[PDB]
Amino acid sequence: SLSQASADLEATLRHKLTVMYSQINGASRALDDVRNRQQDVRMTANRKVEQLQQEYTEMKALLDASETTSTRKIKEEEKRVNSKFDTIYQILLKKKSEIQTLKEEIEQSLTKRDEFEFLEKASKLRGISTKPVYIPEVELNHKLIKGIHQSTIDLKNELKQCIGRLQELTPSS
Amino acid sequence: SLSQASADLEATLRHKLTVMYSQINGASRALDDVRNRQQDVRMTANRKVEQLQQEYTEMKALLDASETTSTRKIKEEEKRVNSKFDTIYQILLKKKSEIQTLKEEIEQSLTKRDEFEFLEKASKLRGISTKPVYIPEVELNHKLIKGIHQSTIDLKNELKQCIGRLQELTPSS
Amino acid sequence: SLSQASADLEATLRHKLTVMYSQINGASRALDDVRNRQQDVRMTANRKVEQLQQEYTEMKALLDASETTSTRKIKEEEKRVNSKFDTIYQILLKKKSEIQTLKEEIEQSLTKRDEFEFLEKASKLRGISTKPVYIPEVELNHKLIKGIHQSTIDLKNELKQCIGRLQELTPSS
Amino acid sequence: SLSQASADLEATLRHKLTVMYSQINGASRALDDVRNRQQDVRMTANRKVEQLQQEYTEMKALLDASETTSTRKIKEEEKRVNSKFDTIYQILLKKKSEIQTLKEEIEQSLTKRDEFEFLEKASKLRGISTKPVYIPEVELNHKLIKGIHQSTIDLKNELKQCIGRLQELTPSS
Amino acid sequence: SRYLTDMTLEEMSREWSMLIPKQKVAGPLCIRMDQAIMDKNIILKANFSVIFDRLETLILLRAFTEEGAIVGEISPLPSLPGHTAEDVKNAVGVLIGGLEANDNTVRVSETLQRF
Amino acid sequence: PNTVSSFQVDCFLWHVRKRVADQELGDAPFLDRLRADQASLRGRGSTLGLDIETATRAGKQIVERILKEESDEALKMTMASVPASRYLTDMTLEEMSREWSMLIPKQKVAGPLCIRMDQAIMDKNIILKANFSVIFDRLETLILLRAFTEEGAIVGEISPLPSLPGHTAEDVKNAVGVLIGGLEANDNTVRVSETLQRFAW
Amino acid sequence: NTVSSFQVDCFLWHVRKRVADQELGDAPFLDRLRADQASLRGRGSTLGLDIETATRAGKQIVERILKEESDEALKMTMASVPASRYLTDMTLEEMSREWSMLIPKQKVAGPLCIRMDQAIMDKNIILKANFSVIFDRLETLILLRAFTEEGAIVGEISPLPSLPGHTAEDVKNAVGVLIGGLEANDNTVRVSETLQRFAW
Amino acid sequence: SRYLTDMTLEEMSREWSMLIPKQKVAGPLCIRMDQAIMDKNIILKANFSVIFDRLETLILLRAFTEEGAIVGEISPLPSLPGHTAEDVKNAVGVLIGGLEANDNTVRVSETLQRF
Repeated sequence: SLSQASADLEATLRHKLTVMYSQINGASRALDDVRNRQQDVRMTANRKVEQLQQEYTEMKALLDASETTSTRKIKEEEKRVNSKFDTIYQILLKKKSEIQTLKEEIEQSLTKRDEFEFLEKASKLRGISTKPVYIPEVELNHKLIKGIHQSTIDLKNELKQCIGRLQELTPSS
Repeated sequence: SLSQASADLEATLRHKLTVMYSQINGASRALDDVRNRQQDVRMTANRKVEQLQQEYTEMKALLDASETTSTRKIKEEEKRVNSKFDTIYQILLKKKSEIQTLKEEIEQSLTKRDEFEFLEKASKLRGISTKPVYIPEVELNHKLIKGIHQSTIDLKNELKQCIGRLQELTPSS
Repeated sequence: SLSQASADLEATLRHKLTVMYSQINGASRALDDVRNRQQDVRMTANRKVEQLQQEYTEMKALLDASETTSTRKIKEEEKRVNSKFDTIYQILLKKKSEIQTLKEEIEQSLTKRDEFEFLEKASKLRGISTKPVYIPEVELNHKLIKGIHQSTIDLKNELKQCIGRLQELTPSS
Repeated sequence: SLSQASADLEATLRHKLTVMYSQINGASRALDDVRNRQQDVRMTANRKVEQLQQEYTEMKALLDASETTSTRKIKEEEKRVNSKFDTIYQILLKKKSEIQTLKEEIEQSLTKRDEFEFLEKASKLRGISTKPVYIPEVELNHKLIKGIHQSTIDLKNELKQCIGRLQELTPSS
Repeated sequence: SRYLTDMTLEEMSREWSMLIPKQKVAGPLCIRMDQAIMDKNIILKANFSVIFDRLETLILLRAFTEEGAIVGEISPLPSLPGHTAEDVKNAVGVLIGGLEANDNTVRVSETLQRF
Repeated sequence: PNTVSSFQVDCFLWHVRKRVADQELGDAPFLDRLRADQASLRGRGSTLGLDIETATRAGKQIVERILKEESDEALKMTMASVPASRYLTDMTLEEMSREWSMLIPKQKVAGPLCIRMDQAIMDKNIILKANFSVIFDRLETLILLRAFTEEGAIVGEISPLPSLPGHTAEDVKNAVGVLIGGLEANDNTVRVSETLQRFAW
Repeated sequence: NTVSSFQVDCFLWHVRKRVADQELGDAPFLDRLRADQASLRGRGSTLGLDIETATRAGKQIVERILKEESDEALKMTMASVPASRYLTDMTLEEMSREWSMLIPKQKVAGPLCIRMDQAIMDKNIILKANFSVIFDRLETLILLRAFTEEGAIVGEISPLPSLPGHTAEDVKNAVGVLIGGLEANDNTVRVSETLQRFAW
Repeated sequence: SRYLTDMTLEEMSREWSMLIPKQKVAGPLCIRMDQAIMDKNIILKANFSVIFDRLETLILLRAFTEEGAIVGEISPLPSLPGHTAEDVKNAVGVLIGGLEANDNTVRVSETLQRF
C-alpha cells in the first residue's frame, strides 16, 4: 500500500511541477512586460525632448532673423549718413581745389605784372571772388538707433518674463 | 594813371591772396570735420550693433537655460516611472527565482524517490506555494509632459508675436 | 672835590657816549651791507634761473622743429601713396564707365528687334569684349614711417640718458 | 535665315550681358578696395603722427623736469647763503640792540649828576664795551651755478647734435 | 516602435486556473481556455508591441469576464517567441470560436481590433 | 604715515563685495566678513580723516588701471566701454564752413593755436561752440572753436596752426582763457557749451 | 549658493596680492594678505574645491557686470582697447583679376553671394580676403577669394551689390559653406592668418 | 642793478679808534680819519651799490694799512643817504689829501678807481 501512495504523491508532485512551469512562464512574460513598459516611457520621453529641442531651435532661428534684420537697419542707416558725408567731402574738396588753383594762378601772374596786359588779364579777377557753396546739414537718426537698442532690451526683459511664466507651471526637483 | 592803378590793384589782389589763404585753411578744417563726423557715426553704428549682438546672445542663453530646465523636468519624470518599474522588475525576478529554486528542488527530490522518507521529504514541498506579493500600478504623467510640450509651443508663438511687435516699430530698408 | 670828580666822570662818560653811538652807526651800516649782500645773491640767482629757462625754451623749440619736420615727412609720404591710389581709382572708374556705357548700348539694342538692321547694329557688339586694364601695385613705405617712429622713441631715450648725465654732475642732500 | 541668326545673336549677347554684369560688380568691389586702402593709409598716418606727438610731449615733460630740478638746486644754494646771512644779521642786530640799550641807560644816568652817588651809579656804566662774536665770511658757490648754466648750454648743443643726426637719415620735402 | 498595454501589471502577473482545461498549439502560439465558462460577456485584453501600424510581437493576451476573471489566454511558446500578426489573428479566431461554442459573447479591445 | 592706498583699495573691494551678498545669497561667513570689514573701514576712515566715498572713487582709478593679464581679463564689456573715442560737434557744417570778417582784428599765438577775435563787439552774450575729438574723459585734438552771438554771428575763433598740428588739452584751456578775457574786456557776457565746459574747466 | 563667496574671495585676494606685490601698499595690508591666503587655503581644503579653478571662476563671475560698472562715473575709469583698420591679404592685381568657373555653384548666404568652381579637386586651397576690422572684430567684408597652390581663383565670397552690408557671423557662415562645398571635392582648405584671427 | 663789496663782512664789522680825530662834512658824506697815521701804504676799500656803469649809493668806505688797520672812513650821513658818485669822488680826494699831507702813500681798489 506504501508503493501505491508513493506513486500517488509522485503524480501529485509532477502535476505541481507543471503548474510551477506555467507560473515561471507567466513571470517571464511579466518581466518582458515591465521591460517593454519602461522602454515605451523612454521612447515617449525622448520624443518629447526632441520636440522641445526643435521648438527651442526654431525660437533661436527667429532670434537670428530679428538680429540680422536690426543689424541691417543699423548698417544701412550708417551707410546713408556716411555716403552723404562722403559726397559733402567731395563737394568741399572740389571747391577747395578750384580756389587753390585760382590762388596759385594769381601768385604766378605776379611775375610778369609790370607788363601792360597784366591789367587786362587781372581786372577780371578782381571781380571774381567766387566763394560760395552751401552745405546742408546731415543728421544721423539717433532716435531710431536708440529706440532699436531700448526695444531690444525690452524684448529681452519680456522674454525673461515669458520663460518665467512657462517654468512656474510645473514643480522643480 | 595806369601805373598807379596797377599798384592799386596789385595791393588789393595781395590782400585778396591772404583772405584766400585763410579760407583755404578753413576749407581744410571743414574737411577734417566731415571726416571725423563720418568716423564718429561709424563708431556709433558699430557700438550699437555689438550691443545688439550681446543682447541677442543673452536671449539665446536664456533659451538654453529654459530648454535645459524643461528637459530636466522630463528626464526626472521618466526616471521616476522607470525606477518604479525597476523595483517591480526586482520583485518579479525575486519571486521567479523562488519558484525556479523550488522547481529544481522537486526535480532533484524525484531522484531519491524509492525511499520511504521521500514522502516525508517531499510532502512538505507540495504544501509551500508562497506566491503572494501585490504590485501597485505605475502611471507615467502624460498630462504633465504633453502640457510642457504644449506650453513650450505656446512660448514659441508668444516669442513670434513679441518679435513682430518689436520689428514693426521701425522702418526696414 | 666830589663835585669836581662828578663833572670829571660826566665828561668821560659823555665821550664814551659819542664813541658808542659811532659804533652803533657802524653796526647799522653792517646790517645794511648784509641786506644788500642778500639782495644781490637773490638777483644773481634769479637771473641765472631766467637764463636756464630761456635755454630750456630754446630746447623745447628745437623739439617743436623736429616734430614739425618729421610730421611733414610722414604727411608727404602719405600724400604720395594717396595720390597714386587716387590715380588708380580714376583708371578703374574710367574702365567701369566704359563697360557700363557699352552695356547700356547692348541692353537698349536688344529691345528693338525684328529689323534687318538689328543684325547690323548688334554684330558689331558681339565682337567687343574689351576687358583688360593692368593695375600696378602701390606700396606704402612702411619701413620708413616705422623707422621714423622708432628713431623718435630712440631720441626720447637718448634725451633721458642726457639730463640723467646732467643732474649727476652735482650732489643731492 | 536672318530671323534665326537674329535669335542666335540675341542669345549670345544676352549671355554677354550677364558676364558684363558680373565684371562691373567686380569693378565696384575693386573701387571699394582702393577706397578702403586709402582709408587705411590715412588711419596709419594719423596714428603714427599721434605717437610722434606723444613722444615729443614726453620729451618736453622731461625738459620741464630738468628745468625745475636745476632751478631747485639754484634756489636751495641761494637760500643756504641767505640763511647764513640772516643768522649774521641776527647776531649783528642783537649786538646793536645791546649797545642801544646801554646807550639809553648811560644817557639817562648822566642826568643824576650832582649827587656823589652818581659815581657809584655811573662808574658801573663806563667800560661795558660789549664787543663780542667773530663773523666768518660767507661765499656763494659761484662755480656750481655757473657750471649749471654752462652744462645746460652744453646739453642744448647736444640736443642740437641729436636732432641733426635724427633728421639726416631721410630726405626732406 | 511602441508598446501597447491593454492589461495592467496586476492583470498580467495574476494567476488563474481552468476548471476544464483546453489547450491548443496554433502555429507558434499556445491557446488555453476554461471550457466551464458559459453565458458570459468576455472581453479580450492584450499587451503587445507595435511597429508602424501593424502588430510585431505579442507578449500576452487574456480573456476577462464581466467580473474581471481570467478564463482564457494566448501566449507565445517559450521556444518560439517569434510570430506574425496573422498567427495572432488566427489564434484569436480559434479562441473566440471555442469560447462562443459555450454560449459566450466575446468582445475585443479597440487595440486588438485595430491590429 | 602716508601709504594709505590700501585703504582706498579696501574701500573699493568692500563696496563691490557688498553687491554680491547685497543681491545674491553669497555666504553667511562672507556676509559676516562684509559687516566686520565695514565696521573696520569705518574706524579706519575715522582715524584717517578720509571720506569713504572719495576713497572709493580713488579705489576706482587705482585698481581698474593696473589690471593687466596674467590671464584673460574681465572682457571689459564694450556695452560698458566702447572705449570712449568720439568726436563731438557743437557747430553745424554750415557754421563751420561759413566765412566771417573782423572790424578790429586781434590775432594772438597761444602755443600751437591761433586766437582771433573782433574787438569791436561789445555788450553781447556770446556762446562758445567747438568741434573737437575726445579720448577717454579728456580732449585730445581740437578741430575748431568759434564764438557766436545771441543772433548767431561769428566774433571769435580758436583754430590750430596749419603748419603746426597738433596740441594738448591744456593749451586749449589756455587759449579759451585768453579769448574769454579779450572778449569780456569789452563788456561781453561769455557762456560756454556743455561739452566745452566738460573738457575745458 | 554658499560657494559663490569662495570664488569671489579668491578673485579679490588675487587682485589684493597684486597691489602689495608691486607697489608699497601697507604692512598690515600685507599681513592680511598672508592671513587671508592661509585662510582661503584652509577653506579650499574644507570645501573639497580647488583654489586655482575656483579663482578662475571668481574671475569669470566677478567680471561680467555689475563689475565695470554702475552706477557712478564721473571720471576715474574706462576699461577698453580701441582699433580701426583695413586688412588686405590680396594684391590689387589679384582683386581686379577676372575668373571663370567650369562648374558654377552659386549660393545666397544671408547678405553674401558665395561662388565656386566645382571642377576643382585634390588641391591645397588658401583663402585670402580684404576686409575692414574694428576693435578685435570683423566689421564689413570687401571681398574674399580662394587661391590654389598655383594662385588660380576657384572661389569667391562677395557681398550682394544691392544689399550691403553684413555682420561677422554671416561671414563665418559663408566661410563654413564655402569650405564644405570645396572640401566635398577632396580639397584641402587652409586660411590666411588675418581670416583665422577674425573667423576662428 | 648790483652791489659791489671790496670789503669782507668781517672788515666792516670791526671797531677802530682815531688818536687824532679829523672829521669833515663833504656835502652828504662824513669823512673821518686818524691824523696820527704817517708814512704808511694805505688802500681804500669800499662797499657800495652800482646801477648801469655808475655809482648809485655808497654804504661804507674804509682805509686799510698794509697791516690791515683802519685809519680812515667815509660814511653817508644818517639824515642824507642820498648822494651822487661825484660827491663820493670829491670825498675820496679830500681823504686822500688829508692822509697824504702827513706823508702817507694811498692806493685805491680797482672798483673804486672805476667809479
